[PDB]
Amino acid sequence: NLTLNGVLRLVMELSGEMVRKCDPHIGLLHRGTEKLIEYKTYLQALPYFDRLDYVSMMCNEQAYSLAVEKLLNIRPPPRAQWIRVLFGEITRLLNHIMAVTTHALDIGAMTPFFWMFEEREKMFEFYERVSGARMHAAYVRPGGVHQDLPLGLMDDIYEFSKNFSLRIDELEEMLTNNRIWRNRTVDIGIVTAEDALNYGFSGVMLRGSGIQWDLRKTQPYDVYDQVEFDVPIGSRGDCYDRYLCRVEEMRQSIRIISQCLNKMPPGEIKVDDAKVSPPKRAEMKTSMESLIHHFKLYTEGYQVPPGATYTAIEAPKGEFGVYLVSDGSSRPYRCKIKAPGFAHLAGLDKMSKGHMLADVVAIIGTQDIVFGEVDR
Amino acid sequence: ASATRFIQWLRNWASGRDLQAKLQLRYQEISKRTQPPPKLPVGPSHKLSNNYYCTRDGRREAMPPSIVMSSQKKAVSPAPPIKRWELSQDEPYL
Amino acid sequence: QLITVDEKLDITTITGVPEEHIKTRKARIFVPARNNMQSGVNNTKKWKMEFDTRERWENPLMGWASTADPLSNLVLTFSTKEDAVAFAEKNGWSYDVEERKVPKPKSKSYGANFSWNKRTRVSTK
Amino acid sequence: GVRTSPTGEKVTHTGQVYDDGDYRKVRFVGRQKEVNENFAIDLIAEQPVSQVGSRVISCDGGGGALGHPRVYINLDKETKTGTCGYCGLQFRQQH
Amino acid sequence: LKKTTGLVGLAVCETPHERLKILYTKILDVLGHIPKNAAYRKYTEQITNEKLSMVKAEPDVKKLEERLQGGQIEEVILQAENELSLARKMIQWKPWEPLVEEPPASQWKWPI
Amino acid sequence: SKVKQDMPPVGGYGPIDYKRNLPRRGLSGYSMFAVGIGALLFGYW
Amino acid sequence: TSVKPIFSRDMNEAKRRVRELYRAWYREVPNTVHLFQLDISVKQGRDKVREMFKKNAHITDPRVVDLLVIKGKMELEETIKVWKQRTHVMRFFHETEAPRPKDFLSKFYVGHDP
Amino acid sequence: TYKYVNLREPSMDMKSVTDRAAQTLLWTELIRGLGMTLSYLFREPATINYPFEKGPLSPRFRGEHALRRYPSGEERCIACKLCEAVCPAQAITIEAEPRADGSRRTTRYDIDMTKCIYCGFCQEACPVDAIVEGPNFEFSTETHEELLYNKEKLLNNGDKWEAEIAANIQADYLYR
Amino acid sequence: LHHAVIPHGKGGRSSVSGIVATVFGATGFLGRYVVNHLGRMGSQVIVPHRCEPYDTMHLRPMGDLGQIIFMDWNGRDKDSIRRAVEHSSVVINLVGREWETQNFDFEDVFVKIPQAIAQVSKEAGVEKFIHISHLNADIKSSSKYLRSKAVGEKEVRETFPEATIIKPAEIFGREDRFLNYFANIKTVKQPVYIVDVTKGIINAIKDPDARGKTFAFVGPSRYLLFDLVQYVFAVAHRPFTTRDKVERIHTTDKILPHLPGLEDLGVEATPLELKAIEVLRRHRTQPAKTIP
Amino acid sequence: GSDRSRFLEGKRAVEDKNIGPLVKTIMTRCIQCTRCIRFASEIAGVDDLGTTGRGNDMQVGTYIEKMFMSELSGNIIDICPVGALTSKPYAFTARPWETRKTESIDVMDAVGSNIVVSTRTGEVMRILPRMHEDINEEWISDKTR
Amino acid sequence: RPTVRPRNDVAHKQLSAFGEYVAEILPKYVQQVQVSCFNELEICIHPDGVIPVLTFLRDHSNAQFKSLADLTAVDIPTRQNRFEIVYNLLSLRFNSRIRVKTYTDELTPIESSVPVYKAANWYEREIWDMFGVFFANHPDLRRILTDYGFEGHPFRKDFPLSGYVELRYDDEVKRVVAEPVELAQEFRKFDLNSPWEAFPAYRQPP
Ligand SMILES: CCCCCCCCCCCCCCCCCC(=O)OC[C@H](COP(=O)(O)OCCN)OC(=O)CCCCCCCCCCCCCCCCC
Ligand SMILES: NC(=O)C1=CN([C@@H]2O[C@H](COP(=O)(O)OP(=O)(O)OC[C@H]3O[C@@H](n4cnc5c(N)ncnc54)[C@H](OP(=O)(O)O)[C@@H]3O)[C@@H](O)[C@H]2O)C=CC1
Ligand code: SF4
Ligand code: SF4
Ligand code: SF4
Ligand code: SF4
Ligand SMILES: [K+]
Ligand SMILES: [Zn+2]
Repeated sequence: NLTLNGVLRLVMELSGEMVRKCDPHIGLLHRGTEKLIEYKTYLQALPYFDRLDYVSMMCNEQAYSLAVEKLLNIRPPPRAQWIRVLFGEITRLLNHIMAVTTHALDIGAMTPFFWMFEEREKMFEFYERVSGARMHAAYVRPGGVHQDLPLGLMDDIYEFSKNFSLRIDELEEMLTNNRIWRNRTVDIGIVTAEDALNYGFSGVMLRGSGIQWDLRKTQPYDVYDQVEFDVPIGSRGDCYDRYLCRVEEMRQSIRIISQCLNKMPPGEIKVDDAKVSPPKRAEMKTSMESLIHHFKLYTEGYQVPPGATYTAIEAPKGEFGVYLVSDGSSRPYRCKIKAPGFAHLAGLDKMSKGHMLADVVAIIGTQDIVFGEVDR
Repeated sequence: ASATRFIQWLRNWASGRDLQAKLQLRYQEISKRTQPPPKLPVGPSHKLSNNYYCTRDGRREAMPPSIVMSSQKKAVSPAPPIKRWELSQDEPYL
Repeated sequence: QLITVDEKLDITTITGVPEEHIKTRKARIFVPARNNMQSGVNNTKKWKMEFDTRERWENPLMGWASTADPLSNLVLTFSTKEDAVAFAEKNGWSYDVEERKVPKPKSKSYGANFSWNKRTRVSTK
Repeated sequence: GVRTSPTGEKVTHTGQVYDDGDYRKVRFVGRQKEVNENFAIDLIAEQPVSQVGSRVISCDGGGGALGHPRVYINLDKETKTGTCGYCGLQFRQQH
Repeated sequence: LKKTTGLVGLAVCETPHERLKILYTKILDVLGHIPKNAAYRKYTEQITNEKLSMVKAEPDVKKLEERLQGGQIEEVILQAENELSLARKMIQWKPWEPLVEEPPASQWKWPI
Repeated sequence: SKVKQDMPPVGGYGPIDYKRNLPRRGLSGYSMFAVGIGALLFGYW
Repeated sequence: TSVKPIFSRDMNEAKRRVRELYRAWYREVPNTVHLFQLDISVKQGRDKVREMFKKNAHITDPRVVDLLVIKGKMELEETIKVWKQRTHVMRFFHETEAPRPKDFLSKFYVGHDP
Repeated sequence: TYKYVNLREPSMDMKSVTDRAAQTLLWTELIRGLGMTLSYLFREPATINYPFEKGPLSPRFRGEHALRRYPSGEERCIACKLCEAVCPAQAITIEAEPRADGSRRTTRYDIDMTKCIYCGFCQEACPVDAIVEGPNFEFSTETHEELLYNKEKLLNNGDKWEAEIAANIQADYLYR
Repeated sequence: LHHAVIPHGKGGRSSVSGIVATVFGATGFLGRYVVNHLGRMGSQVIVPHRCEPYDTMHLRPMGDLGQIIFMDWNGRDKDSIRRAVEHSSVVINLVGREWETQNFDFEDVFVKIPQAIAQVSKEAGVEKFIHISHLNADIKSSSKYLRSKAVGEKEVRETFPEATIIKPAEIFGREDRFLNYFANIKTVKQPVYIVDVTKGIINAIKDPDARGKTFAFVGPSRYLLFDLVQYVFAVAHRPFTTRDKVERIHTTDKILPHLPGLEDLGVEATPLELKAIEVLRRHRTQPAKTIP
Repeated sequence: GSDRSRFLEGKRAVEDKNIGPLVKTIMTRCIQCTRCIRFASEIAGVDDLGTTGRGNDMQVGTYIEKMFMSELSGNIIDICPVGALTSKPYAFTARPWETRKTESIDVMDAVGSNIVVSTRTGEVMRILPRMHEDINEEWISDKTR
Repeated sequence: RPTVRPRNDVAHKQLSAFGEYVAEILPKYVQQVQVSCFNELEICIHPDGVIPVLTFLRDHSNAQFKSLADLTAVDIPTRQNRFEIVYNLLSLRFNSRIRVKTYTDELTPIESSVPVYKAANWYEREIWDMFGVFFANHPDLRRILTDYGFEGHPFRKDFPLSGYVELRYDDEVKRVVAEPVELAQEFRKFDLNSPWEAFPAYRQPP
């Protein structure tokens, strides 16, 4: 048995070509985020969530914002909810492009990465236009969103959306029916429905095995109950089916984005409660109450009533949640981050039994692992 | 958009698609980089009367947890069983 | 099954704290004084544990305040003085406890502002 | 209002300058000491006093919502002018 | 008989009705070793008997699934096996007994 | 003046495709084999 | 004073685990010096191991001893399996830390720390 | 609602079996993949000619920080320290005292640009639009020390970039 | 003490040692150790260099932000020396070459350049001056290297009378041209470890009684050159250069009892046997007999 | 309080009074609570502070130009609930959230007044009283302050 | 009321009823059951009940909490048992969530729940690493996040934010070395809490 030895350290035992054991050594990107958050106000801690699954930035923001809003006992205004679903699905497109094409590039198919990253670049423009940052927008906040959409943005999202399904088609032409791609993915990393549940899998790791579960359907948040879309379900629980689910989820994301653009309502973008959301700058500069509340929100921050909540969303990589403990002050007492990739990577050894070394690359790819969220 | 007719035919035939209808590169259809100024609306708390904060104060309606048992009949489930999902009628099978 | 252990609870050897920052420190257990700039008393409810202040020096490059004390910012919160004392004991920190200061009840009377023959009569309102 | 010291080092608008025996000025050898030459204290002093016909004037720094929080300045004293606490503009009640 | 359950690793059952009668009978047999006044026995007998009645009173599998509300009939069989496994463990744990130990006075107080 | 913020056009946006579109191309297996074998027989001759 | 044990039910059983751990560490040092290409002698490696055990000699709680052994075993696993790198093994020897003064006068001269 | 991605039964009629045999032997689906990459060979590339051409940005873009002035030249910053308080990275260090004319002004305003996360919270928190993130993103340096900005550097950035900064604020302040 | 140079901290990277040092020859063998020990305790180090900045890159991680400052200089340009030293409290001269070049002979590196550094340092008011000479420096040596070291050693003592002069034996270490020299191939040698020499230099900066003195840094053991070379081959697991270099290697290491040594600066000499493998391990593809 | 304003008029503005080198007055901030007046008359035994005028234009001050120099004068800074009365030496130097509080003792006399030493980044920024009912109840002398 | 989060009384009753259900069936271990105002059910149990209570919730037909969403710890130094162990479970069958909480101190092991949920494996390693809680009968208990040889448990409230040692490359020894931590700029502690009570509903009796 020959023993071999973000970034990952894999310690593997091989008997010839077959993997006999796979022991991931992580922590190479552990940055004590959860401890750092204890020294921040609730607003100050928000940018940390952009830097967890740093491919799905506003979905992490949404998860944290929903948790804080739950403890605050407030709700964001309807237009903020529609924006949040709109950019949640744009973010799912960003993640699935990264997941699928880097999964392809890791096993030799390097060209789809280039075609689809020109699409990622255009979606980075949508983030930059609403928030001024291409990635770590810090746009979705407890109470709603920071700023309203600039005029002319939705028109450009429509133009991008109108053409995207053709880009997905070109990706499928390269991979879906390719016998080499199928040879690398079909019957690779088979996981049973009961094993997936007990190992704590979520998202596509569950649906690839036929489990009919999606938090946007079963436990909806924001305005997801107001949009129509289908949940892709796998039949073999292998890498190829999880690849197909991700491709089909991109198509359903465009379907949801189309409804968000048409059903976007008017109104304010953050909760009209200046004890939570800061007032408009013009109000801050004219009204005594508004200036006081601006001063206090940006120094002490709002206090959150004491309590604890586990809050989860259907992030692009699976169930992403926070167990957020408030002690009544303006700084969280404890923030545990549930990263879907933590449980998924914990199951690499189980998934890789009876496979060869080159399949371990495929299995890591089908799990969709970003070590920002695994290590936190 | 500048491709000659022959090149358009060639890359259309090679891909099997009408690529010219859905070009990846953006041209004049994008929004102008200068826009008229907005005038954003105000929320529902922007009123001069009938607007006391104690009637719209979410944080102060939060309560400590309800204790149902402390160390100081039909069976139930945590919620009704989940309903079977329905197959899509838009496209049941890929 | 439960075993019987009679020794004092001590965890100094399994907490990973370097020896210098256990034996040479002095924890202060106290209820923070009300900030006299404000009348609110909500920051005087809980017991605190802080450590002895140590050197801060000016960084040559920027003039920032540098430190070598790893405990300079550490402040723990406790519901009672007993809890704070217990925590210090098992961690091996020597400590001082200051008894809570309570404002004693005053005898207030608006009508005394207008006394007929006492000095409590106010000359202005 | 930038001036040099006896060593020739420019004094900043905050009054900073390394004295003769300070080794730290070695950092500037072969390079330069960044100094902003537009001293705000001198620029504001060049602004004329605004003559107004009321006891109380308001200042928002100009530009409306692009200025500072709007404050009201009392002009009852003739000994001096009323100065905005935010932008430094001065006002005087006429006669 | 359906071609697949749709769940990887969950095989189709050829005779689900007789499999469920055997399991539900086994569960009721094990629950007899639990004290009569333990809530686990009373509740588990109640639900087990409700499911057993539906199994005997409905010969069509898909009509039966609609009544059990447990997903695929193969999922209901697996759940019966899970309950039977649990019931056996409950006899060793005896959770119907009084609370082993009270917590310290402020163990569950929050905020501090 | 009138409220002005980003909104969809009156009547909404035009339809957006999303469904997989991989068109059918090529000849049947029979014809493809027939061309291949016909090329072989011409080459032999 | 009744508590749940970790492994040992009293100090005699805890001390047996300590001696087994010491034997495992003592025998592993020659391999560690070779595999990690250390510039210390085997004697130095074993002297360091003995030092680390000795500083914990005063413990009388079998639970604390149990945890010390648990952590000692994990440290040995990281070394034997070469999860550690050379830098991790050499961190026991503080080769770049100039000695801190110990007597009162030397500490008085350099700073305020006790 | 759900759909199946891969639940289909291949037809076993001889015409279909031979279709799959031709695909296996003639590599037809591999040929189809060649066509897609060929069609890209003749597409115009998406590359832009940097640094002669630049990627588009919006007025909201968060770039290099700068301290601003009023039109008269007086500093906008009044040493309120709201930026320093909100800064998620503690990248801001401020000291202040009464100026010679009695004005409330800073004597130190440092931003450690290698602590900063370019989040823009400081410019949201500022009540007088004094500290902003400007449009410049091309300020990489050769040494770490060059990215430790003091007040002189930040004021110089404001004087250097104000022409652009003011126009960007003009285009976005009604969204704030 | 000027307020800026009062020591602060706990002697680590972010501390303030109060030393402001100009190190000439910092980009060489001895310089990299000297600069490291200065930056370890938070000293301000000025590094005048003649070479490409690319060749000074290994020095940058040795100090906290701002503590290592680089300057151009020319050995023949006194104005460039004045720029480098006029803010320092100590000047350390490690300039030297083991060979001569068309542009610099031994009289330049070991006499003219050290004398110019010493003179400008004297004029600029530098309090302390540390000059590295050689144990075997001698105006009657067969080595032009060692004759120049004697002439320059005298001119520094005359020009900057308070200079601390250090006379090391052959220095061995990872980057040495001694143990490595043998591995790349009558006389008694007393080689000294590089870290010992570095610590001696650092302690000379602090010790006030070191001013105006001359030290000889030697190792703990004396070896016959044959027995030493034999040991090197054994350690390197190997079966067992200019004319001036050969003369130096064959010059017996002087025994100067009257001079203070490493023990007079609080430094314990490191035996060759402890550190030889560290230097010679990379050369791989019975302790040497010592004179009593 | 509420979270917004419905006040659509212009605001009062009040001229400042000079009462010495220790207490800065920005009297537009005054909320007319009369704590300073009562403290001065009752605790310090000095009847130099009062209210002049009537109604919305009622103003707190000395009427005439006059310094409020008492060995206890600095305490009106602490009791003033707003920034109407502030410490002149302390002005603009720090914000409360950033200071570290060291509870200590005053040595400017033999009363042993209990105090808090506000420090920031290794520098003493101000001195505040610390309540000790049996000593300094919650006051300190101007020298201690 | 547009800005106030709406209540859901139907879910509050269901969860309350299931809370009593669980406590009636496992009286040996359940110490407290509560439902939060945003409708989350928490079972507080004696640490002995971990395996029986989790097994019941996974396997019982009216529970079927087949998924372990998260397992973490909270350090509360004022408590005799400073570590609170939190299990967040998900039931797909009943579309419901539940939280189970127990407690331990520095020297008291908790039974590993890997036998109930294989997902628990790495979570318990993380709790061991970050909090120093020992889990008994774990198939492979060792650090997972911290550096090799790291001393202490960083997520404890009394562990300093910046730790005790920092790394750098040292040229003399030609390797990365660890040294006591010194900071060019100390982290600036902020005292942000208002001295005025915010939430009367949570006021603690004096
Ligand atoms: C009168 C009777 C006359 C008698 C003679 C009649 C003879 C005619 C009938 C014979 C026709 C046979 C064609 C021979 C070509 C080889 C066929 C072949 O080997 O295909 C099978 C192979 C693997 O296929 P696979 O999907 O993995 O499944 C099979 C194993 N289970 O598939 C592969 O090899 C895949 C190759 C992977 C590499 C792909 C990269 C190449 C793609 C572009 C190639 C373009 C073609 C180049 C043309 C040549 C240029 C000079
Ligand atoms: N190493 C030994 O065995 C012993 C050495 N010494 C003395 O110690 C000192 C340093 O030893 P070592 O560090 O080994 O010598 P190195 O040759 O390793 O380094 C010599 C230094 O001198 C600089 N230098 C050489 N010539 C010139 C010049 N013409 N102008 C400017 N700078 C120059 C080099 O800079 P660049 O990189 O630009 O060439 C280099 O930094 C020397 O004086 C040497 O004689 C004494 C006894 C024993
Ligand atoms: S952009 Fe964010 S991190 Fe940077 S200085 Fe401003 S508030 Fe701090
Ligand atoms: S930049 Fe703005 S927020 Fe920061 S101190 Fe100055 S005025 Fe206050
Ligand atoms: S204490 Fe302050 S607010 Fe009250 S009356 Fe005096 S100056 Fe006005
Ligand atoms: S801080 Fe208080 S006193 Fe000062 S302006 Fe604001 S509300 Fe008025
Ligand atoms: K005041
Ligand atoms: Zn103004």
